[PDB]
Amino acid sequence: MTHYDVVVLGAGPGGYVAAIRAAQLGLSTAIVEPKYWGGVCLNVGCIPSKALLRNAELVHIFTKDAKAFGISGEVTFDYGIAYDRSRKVAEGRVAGVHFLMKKNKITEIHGYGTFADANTLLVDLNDGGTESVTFDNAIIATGSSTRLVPGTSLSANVVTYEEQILSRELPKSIIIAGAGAIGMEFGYVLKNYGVDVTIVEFLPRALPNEDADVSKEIEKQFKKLGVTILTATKVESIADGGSQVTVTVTKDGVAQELKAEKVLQAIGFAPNVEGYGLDKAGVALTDRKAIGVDDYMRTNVGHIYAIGDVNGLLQLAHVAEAQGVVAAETIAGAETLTLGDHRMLPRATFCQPNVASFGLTEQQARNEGYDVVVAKFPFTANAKAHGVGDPSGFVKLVADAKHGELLGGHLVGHDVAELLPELTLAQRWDLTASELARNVHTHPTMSEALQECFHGLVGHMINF
Amino acid sequence: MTHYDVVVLGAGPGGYVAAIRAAQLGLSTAIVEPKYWGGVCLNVGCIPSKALLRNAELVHIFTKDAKAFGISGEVTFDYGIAYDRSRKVAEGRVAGVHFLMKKNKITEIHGYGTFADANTLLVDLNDGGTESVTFDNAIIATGSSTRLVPGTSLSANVVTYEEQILSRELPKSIIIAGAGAIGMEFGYVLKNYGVDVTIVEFLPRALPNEDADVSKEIEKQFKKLGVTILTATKVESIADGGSQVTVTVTKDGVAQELKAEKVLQAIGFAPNVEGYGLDKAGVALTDRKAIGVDDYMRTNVGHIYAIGDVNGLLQLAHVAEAQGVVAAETIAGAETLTLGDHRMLPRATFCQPNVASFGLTEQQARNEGYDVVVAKFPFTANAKAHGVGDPSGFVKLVADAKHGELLGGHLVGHDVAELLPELTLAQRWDLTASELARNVHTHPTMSEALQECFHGLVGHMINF
Ligand SMILES: Cc1cc2nc3c(=O)[nH]c(=O)nc-3n(C[C@H](O)[C@H](O)[C@H](O)COP(=O)(O)OP(=O)(O)OC[C@H]3O[C@@H](n4cnc5c(N)ncnc54)[C@H](O)[C@@H]3O)c2cc1C
Ligand SMILES: Cc1cc2nc3c(=O)[nH]c(=O)nc-3n(C[C@H](O)[C@H](O)[C@H](O)COP(=O)(O)OP(=O)(O)OC[C@H]3O[C@@H](n4cnc5c(N)ncnc54)[C@H](O)[C@@H]3O)c2cc1C
Ligand SMILES: Cc1cc(S(=O)(=O)N(C)CC(=O)Nc2ccc3c(c2)OCCN3C2COC2)c2[nH]c(C#N)cc2c1
Ligand SMILES: Cc1cc(S(=O)(=O)N(C)CC(=O)Nc2ccc3c(c2)OCCN3C2COC2)c2[nH]c(C#N)cc2c1
Repeated sequence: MTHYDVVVLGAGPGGYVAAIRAAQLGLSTAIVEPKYWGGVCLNVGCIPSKALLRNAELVHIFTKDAKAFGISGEVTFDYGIAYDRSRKVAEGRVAGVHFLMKKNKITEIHGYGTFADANTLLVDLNDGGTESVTFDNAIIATGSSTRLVPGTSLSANVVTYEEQILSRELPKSIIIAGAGAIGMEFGYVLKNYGVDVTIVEFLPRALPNEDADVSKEIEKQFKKLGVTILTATKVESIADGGSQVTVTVTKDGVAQELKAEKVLQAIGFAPNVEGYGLDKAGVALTDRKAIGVDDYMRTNVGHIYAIGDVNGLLQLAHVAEAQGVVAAETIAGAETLTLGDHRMLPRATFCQPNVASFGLTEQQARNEGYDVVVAKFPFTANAKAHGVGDPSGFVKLVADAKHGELLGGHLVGHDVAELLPELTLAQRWDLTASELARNVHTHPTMSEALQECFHGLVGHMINF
Repeated sequence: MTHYDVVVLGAGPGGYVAAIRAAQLGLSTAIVEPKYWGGVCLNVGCIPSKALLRNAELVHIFTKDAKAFGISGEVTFDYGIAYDRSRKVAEGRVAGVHFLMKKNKITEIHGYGTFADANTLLVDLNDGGTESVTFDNAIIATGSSTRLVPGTSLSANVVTYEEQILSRELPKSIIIAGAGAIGMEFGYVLKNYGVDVTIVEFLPRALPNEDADVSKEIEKQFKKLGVTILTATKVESIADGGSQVTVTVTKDGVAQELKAEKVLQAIGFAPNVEGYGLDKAGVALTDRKAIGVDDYMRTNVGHIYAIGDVNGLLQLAHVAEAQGVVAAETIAGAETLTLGDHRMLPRATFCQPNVASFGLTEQQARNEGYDVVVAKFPFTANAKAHGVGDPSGFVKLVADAKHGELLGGHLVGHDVAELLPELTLAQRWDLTASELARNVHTHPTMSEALQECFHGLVGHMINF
């Protein structure tokens, strides 16, 4: 029965960053985690899947583009090796999280935590014992779980992201339910390694959260690659017959049966809020079953905070990091800044070409009452894009006319995920298109296409 | 005879961008160019060499890293195809420059221009005639030429960048004189395609303009790749015997003879200031034989301007673009902003790993009297760098302590050239480490290593 200044529940990107920041500000800190050090992101999420996406990108060059680059010979690819490497990359970052806990003198507690009241946590230890832990403040960072198509269930041939990304062998065909970011990245990896792929989306666009021009471009690329995308289609039933799975879908009111060897459910994530005594601590849920928080990540209980995917605001790893810093600085009384409108935070999809965006789409800005100026620059006019061998996609910026303040930005192209930091820095600190248009960009880079769209917003695009 | 508001001499990155900007501001414009539309950059410089660097990067993956990525089979590479592609990329951008001239109603004049006085230009036409052209203002954008090792001369087996980049065949061995950016990129391409390469630098570091930590890292990578770099060595003589070239060098006062099939002279560039009547117009040269200019690119003659490599300030294509915009806005009387200290402008080297930098090195900032705070973050702590398969290099930021204003930045790693725009935007508009440290970066990207160094400058690096 020991006492800490701050206990952290869960050790993913939000939880372990918050604990470090609380250790930097002088608070005595403990972190409780039963399974994944590094949470979903480092163990079965962002990190391992980027390693697999890199492999898939090279298969797609060393086969589709071989003649163009002067590459000859019979080249084969082993997916087993790609899997072996993704697990070594993951293991290397988990070792990093343990080194960081040790460096900062954070007490790791290996177990599953449950609130006994507003200041007491009862932990069930992995080693078989029990531990009690009183605190002054607590940070809940327990993540989310996979949401299932209503009526269906998991089974041998119906799986979630976790069983797929840990499979060393591939199926002959697969149906992916959901055209979000995670679904498109599994489609992209599996199609490049010879799997027959179909993606079923309920909304009429793939990546329905992106600007409509971005959805149209990415649906064109995926069709070229050979993936079949069925939009405006509803999954009704999933039946696992052992040898194959029959997925019944409806579109335009007509029933249709698809078939594959596997089905991947990837329609979304529900916060984890059950089983660890949130009611004993008095913490209140929202109407969507998330933990409600204010702008400083504080729940309805004054000393309890909730960060990351468990509050549902925006379920990305860097958002969870930023929220944990706010939470920790708020507990210590240090200088902090709120994140603000979570629509302005960046996000990306890491198929090739990448998709990267922030802020409002053109249509969201018109519906909210701004005076909208749009500038669009294609990568066929970018010298670097031609040199790399992939000149597709574009840059599209949305701004307000009265001063030229940035409202959003939407990029599709080769590695565009790296080009967002200039844009979000200008939006957060109130730099206009006039200031941005004066920043000189190294030639030749993909980032020069940003400079061209800055000039377009002030009224004189030069190179297009 | 015919009169224009503005005549532009030379049609490279500076000249053709200035003409477009002068066309946008309402001035009637003519541009005189005998040979290269797009100048050195688009025809035999930046653009074609990036296409060759991309090819070399893929040879280096599909041979050195094949086993790690699960790539098997006998793979051969043809350098002839790489050359064919680099010439198709170049031709495609030259067609772009002509389309832009047509769109903006700029009069192209195909010939070599010579000043007759302060307002008259005599042009010798490629078609064989002569033309006279009076102007109100003139922009000189005539570029630079290769500088030769003192005492040596060009010949069959001793060449400059222009004859090398236009060679479809490769030599068995080559000695590159000069370890600047252009020399290292030719070394990198030729070594990956099986050429035996030696690079002789007079200064004691490779890339002597970079921060010493960047030079040490890049000399390690090149040694690993198999290139021999001789630093603090002086080229004395070059003798072309027909079958081989004997290069006599001295280091520590001891004479030594090297041998190769070819020698590439790549020690620098001298502005072009002879032969086209700069003395008839009254334009004054500096002591280094450049055209002198003030902060608005104006020569000692009130209506004549000089942009790009011909003024010698910083010989890069994007600098030439930025100067042409200033020049054109100054002639039209439009709102303009000077570029300022040219040391703050970004620059990059496009071998793999890239080198990217801006501003002052750590040692330059100490010698100039600042209170220097340094933050260094390695890419072995970057999750994305591990996923791509190249976790080498680092990020190093130099700042001033009193407010945390940025003084410089120095990056070596995979595609880091794209990460400079956030840094130069903060330096030009006076954003401190405190503001930068609040910008959220998409996870996982190479750019997160910037965010870590921002935290290091304000005193709390989290992930390392
Ligand atoms: C395939 C895939 C790819 C993704 N790719 C990206 C990407 O490229 N970029 C991106 O930004 N995001 C990506 N994500 C999302 C990212 O994984 C999550 O947004 C992130 O992990 C959320 O962080 P968190 O710490 O809030 O939650 P988690 O990472 O889920 O952390 C929760 C942790 O708390 C533990 N826990 C739960 N209950 C308790 C309890 N009672 N006591 C103790 N511990 C408990 C859990 O075991 C878990 O380890 C991806 C996700 C998936 C599935
Ligand atoms: C191999 C190589 C790689 C390079 N890579 C890069 C890179 O990655 N990034 C970068 O920023 N820079 C790079 N550079 C440098 C870049 O090419 C130059 O900085 C740039 O071209 C300078 O632009 P400019 O328009 O001032 O000169 P130029 O491009 O040389 O333009 C001068 C033009 O004027 C014409 N001209 C000359 N005299 C007259 C006259 N009397 N009348 C009419 N026309 C005339 C010439 O024919 C020529 O076409 C590279 C250079 C080389 C050689
Ligand atoms: C010095 C330098 C040179 C280049 S550039 O070499 O790429 N170039 C000359 C531009 C170009 O090509 N424009 C163009 C213009 C027209 C077209 C077209 C392309 O594509 C095919 C189609 N058509 C036309 C449009 O109706 C059909 C740069 N690009 C960027 C960026 N971003 C910065 C930059 C800086
Ligand atoms: C959520 C998340 C996760 C990761 S992370 O997965 O990469 N990770 C856990 C950090 C890490 O590994 N630190 C580390 C710590 C130690 C070490 C080491 C590495 O390398 C090998 C050597 N040693 C130690 C140092 O003495 C030997 C992130 N990195 C970035 C950036 N930039 C942002 C980011 C955000």
